[PDB]
Amino acid sequence: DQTYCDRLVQDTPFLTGHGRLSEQQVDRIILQLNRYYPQILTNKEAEKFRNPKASLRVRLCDLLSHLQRSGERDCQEFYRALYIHAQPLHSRLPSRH
Repeated sequence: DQTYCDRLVQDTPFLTGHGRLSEQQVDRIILQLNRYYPQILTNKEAEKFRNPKASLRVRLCDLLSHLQRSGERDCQEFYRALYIHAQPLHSRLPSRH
């Protein structure tokens, strides 16, 4: 009976571990969430989460917190984007097993 946002809360510590996602993967995930329908992130949000000056882990933490707070649609789309751009990691998520 887990919702997509339940899954995301469950998966967040795993997803944010160093090495798990690369900058290229996180950047493409952000683009995926901004460039299509539904538009999960605004352009300004997308720029903030891609900002090369902040550590990837901090940006990723902040993105996942943002999606958790934004509801089921946003959490679901994150999982679709993760499948597209980081499939091996997507297959290993705690919430799958």
